Amino acid sequence: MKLDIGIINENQRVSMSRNIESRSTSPWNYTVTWDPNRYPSEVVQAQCRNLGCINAQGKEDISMNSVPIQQETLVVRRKHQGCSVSFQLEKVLVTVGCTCVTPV
Amino acid sequence: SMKLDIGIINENQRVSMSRNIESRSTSPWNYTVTWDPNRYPSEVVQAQCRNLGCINAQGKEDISMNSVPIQQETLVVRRKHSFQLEKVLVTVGCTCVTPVIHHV
Amino acid sequence: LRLLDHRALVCSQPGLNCTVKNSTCLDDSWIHPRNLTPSSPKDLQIQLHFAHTQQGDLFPVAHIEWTLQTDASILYLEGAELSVLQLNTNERLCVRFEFLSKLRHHHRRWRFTFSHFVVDPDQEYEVTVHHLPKPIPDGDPNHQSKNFLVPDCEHARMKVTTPCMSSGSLWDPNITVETLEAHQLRVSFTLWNESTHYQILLTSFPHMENHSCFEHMHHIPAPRPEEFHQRSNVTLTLRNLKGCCRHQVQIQPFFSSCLNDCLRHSATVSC
Ligand SMILES: *[C@@H]1O[C@H](CO)[C@@H](O[C@@H]2O[C@H](CO)[C@@H](O)[C@H](O)[C@H]2NC(C)=O)[C@H](O)[C@H]1NC(C)=O
Ligand SMILES: *[C@@H]1O[C@H](CO)[C@@H](O)[C@H](O)[C@H]1NC(C)=O
Ligand SMILES: *[C@@H]1O[C@H](CO)[C@@H](O)[C@H](O)[C@H]1NC(C)=O
Ligand SMILES: *[C@@H]1O[C@H](CO)[C@@H](O)[C@H](O)[C@H]1NC(C)=O
Ligand SMILES: *[C@@H]1O[C@H](CO)[C@@H](O)[C@H](O)[C@H]1NC(C)=O
Ligand SMILES: *[C@H]1O[C@H](CO)[C@@H](O)[C@H](O)[C@H]1NC(C)=O
Ligand SMILES: [Ca+2]
Repeated sequence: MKLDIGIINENQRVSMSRNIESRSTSPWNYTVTWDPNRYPSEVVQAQCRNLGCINAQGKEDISMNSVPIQQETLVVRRKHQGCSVSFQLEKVLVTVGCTCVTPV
Repeated sequence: SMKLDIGIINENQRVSMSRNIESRSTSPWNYTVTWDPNRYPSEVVQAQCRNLGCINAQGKEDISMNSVPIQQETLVVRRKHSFQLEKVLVTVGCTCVTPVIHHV
Repeated sequence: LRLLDHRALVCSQPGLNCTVKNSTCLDDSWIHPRNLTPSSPKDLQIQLHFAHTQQGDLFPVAHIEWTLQTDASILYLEGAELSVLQLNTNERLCVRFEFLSKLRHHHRRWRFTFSHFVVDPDQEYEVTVHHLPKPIPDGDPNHQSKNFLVPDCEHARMKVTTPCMSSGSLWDPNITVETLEAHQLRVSFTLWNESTHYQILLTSFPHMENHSCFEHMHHIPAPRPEEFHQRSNVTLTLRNLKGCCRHQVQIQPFFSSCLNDCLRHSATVSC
């Protein structure tokens, strides 16, 4: 069970990212979670700023909710218990942002 | 290179996204399952914005608002005909953002 | 997040020989960790510079200078790995410094810079420069992060950068709204050098109120290369209503970069 240290991206974005964190009706902020034992160290996580979305007036519309959008990703976690160092894979759920939804 | 283990840390993890988020959003989207046998996770889902604007509670598309997607660089292990992981750029979902306006 | 050129780069300096070796953010020090690690960097600092490619185009480049801490553990340092992390998209971009020659003294300050990371215009990034080898499991950090914020495409010198020229703040449409005939308005504005459509959104509100009496949208087909930069004129018939005096007409472009999210321009008339 050997993992090649080599990695490559055919996925270079070549588009424009956008500062929609605060322009969203369901705004959120980012947090850089850091673990020296996993790769990559830094994984950015977002949390919803409010419980409800935000109207055009700026007031919080309680009637519709601010909710998290999650993404599955892999990180390699290294365990070192003992003299031996050994790392396995790990599915972690990064919260990417928030969207506005009608409750049911 | 690098020593793998049984791994699959917290594989048994359930997403906490309010079910049917893609539909109940003010900025709904479509999920595209693209399938590959030799990428893990083997199933690749990518989201597509449905409407350029955002949907009011009434259900009619508001154009004074932009509906814009959220992208993540993510990690997957590509299998070989030998295990190596590599970066894939997934679009996860959509949010409703108030456009930016310039007055004169 | 990318490095404008694939040109080779210099990190050597009077007293030090090293070279810059592209690196996934994984290191042979993170796995197979050495016994004696070096001390964190100090005085990490990130400014905003703009560099040209070999072609004409120029991008905002992130300029990372940090200096080396002054203590005994310098002997054992053997490089530094830089990592730029874009918060939005969880995109990390690493390079890595590698010292061919070790250094045994601190006689004067060991300063390092690296400005070859191209950066997006409204973006916030977290640059962080680990020192090599990396800490053994359960050891001291030895790195140093610092949040970095790039100003929007209204920055005096920013707006003139390629990524802001495309979908550019350089395109201003002299916007003319003439009251004209009652119940009729003629709008003119100049247009961009891209054959992508536009959209005028005339909404009229009761004066002193944010409800709209009348709202009309007008599609404008994608301009032919000959029509680029030449004002376009649209006459729209307004609602025959009293108190429906206040008029907002905004123009939304759909340039390839940023398609749909482009900024819009609202001119408003009051009676
Ligand atoms: C998922 O996404 C696309 C984007 O809205 C939808 O496919 C479009 O269907 C609409 C309605 O006719 C058309 O405007 C487009 O021509 C279709 N796609 C494209 C870009 O060619 C679709 O509605 C969604 N899922 C489905 C199949 O219902
Ligand atoms: C790097 O270091 C030494 C001493 O600084 C220098 O003399 C030499 O030219 C360099 N090594 C080579 C050959 O790349
Ligand atoms: C990075 O390094 C690899 C191996 O040295 C090289 O093949 C590749 O061209 C480099 N990436 C680029 C294009 O900067
Ligand atoms: C530390 O390094 C020395 C020399 O490589 C080695 O002999 C020793 O076993 C190492 N200590 C550990 C962590 O086992
Ligand atoms: C449109 O003209 C050129 C050629 O397409 C383009 O590079 C430039 O960004 C636009 N003009 C201006 C004034 O920016
Ligand atoms: C719009 O008509 C205006 C004012 O009447 C005139 O200046 C301009 O030539 C027209 N634009 C075009 C090319 O139709
Ligand atoms: Ca930001």
